[PDB]
Amino acid sequence: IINGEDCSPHSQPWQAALVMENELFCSGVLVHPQWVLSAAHCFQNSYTIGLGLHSLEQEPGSQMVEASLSVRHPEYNRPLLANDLMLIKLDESVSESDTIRSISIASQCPTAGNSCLVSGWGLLANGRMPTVLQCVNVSVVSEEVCSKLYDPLYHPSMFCAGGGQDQKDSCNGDSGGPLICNGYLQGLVSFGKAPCGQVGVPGVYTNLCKFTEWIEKTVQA
Ligand code: NI
Ligand code: NI
Repeated sequence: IINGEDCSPHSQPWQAALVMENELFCSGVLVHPQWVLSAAHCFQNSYTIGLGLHSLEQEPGSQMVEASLSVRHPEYNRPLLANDLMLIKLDESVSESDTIRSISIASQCPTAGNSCLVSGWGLLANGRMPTVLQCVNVSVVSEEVCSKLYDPLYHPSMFCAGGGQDQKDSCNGDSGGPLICNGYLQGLVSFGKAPCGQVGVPGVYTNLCKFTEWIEKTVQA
């Protein structure tokens, strides 16, 4: 996370850490006690998912869960970089707590100007990993602007957020992480232009308002 602050501990109880070989590579979002929503490009053959966390590895009530089952969106990367979402089925349901809670997905598609929140353990402005979960606010960008600077990769499965002079943005490690608007999960950290935090270049997020029916059906199967 670029230019953010240490999260107030367990303020984001839906944050799911995706680790392999004792190393974080992506994040995810708890949308159901046995289901984690993430970016399709965070796909792995098996998952080690950390819940109720703030530091990594340390915190009680925290759970480390196995996951051998995930479902990328059938149209992921068709066209290029589009439909970047997947669902992970936990081996065991999680018992929700105060530090582990689910969030619902926004029905309404994103609104230009809305100040939203994105969280993760991604790189900082200094280029080094944090020890504490990072939060930061970015504002949704109008479609015309989002469509024109990301031509020809712009797709309706995408919406832009951030790109302000405050240089607040998500980066490597934040992938698959949540974009919370108005208490609802509005998007997933998908991609941007390198480097992170460029003025005038908003981050691109998975437009979850377009997959509510796909997500539901996948969970019911
Ligand atoms: Ni704590
Ligand atoms: Ni990524």
